[PDB]
Amino acid sequence: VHDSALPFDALPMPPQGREGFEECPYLDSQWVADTNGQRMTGQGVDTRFDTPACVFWSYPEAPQATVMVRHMPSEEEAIRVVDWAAPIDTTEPAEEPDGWSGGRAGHEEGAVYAVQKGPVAVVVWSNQQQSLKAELMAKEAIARLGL
Repeated sequence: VHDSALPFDALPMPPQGREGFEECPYLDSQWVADTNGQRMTGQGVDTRFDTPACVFWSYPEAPQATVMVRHMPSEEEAIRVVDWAAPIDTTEPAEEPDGWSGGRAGHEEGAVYAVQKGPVAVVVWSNQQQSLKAELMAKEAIARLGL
């Protein structure tokens, strides 16, 4: 079983939240602050997922960025994750890095970038309006994890 058999719509929940210290194994904290654009208050990891989910906080209650890696039982289920995070009628295609597919959107409420490749899904949410920020983070996580 992968990712503790969590359902398609599971969200990261690092157990100590914003007062956590534990760094993301695949994204440098400084790089994320510079890319996303807000100073870091704290960060945590959610090891329910085979690849831990990483959450990054600045001063707001809601995180500045959330990065989630999903290993689903099938490609169908990885697509369900991607379509949930980035709905077909509200987002534009995301096709990077090569071999990945899904959607992306940047609005006043934040941004998302969600792609799958086979049964693996990678979703990044940002509190920023620029979907490019979420895209850079997704690409970087994918590169660092060798996915």
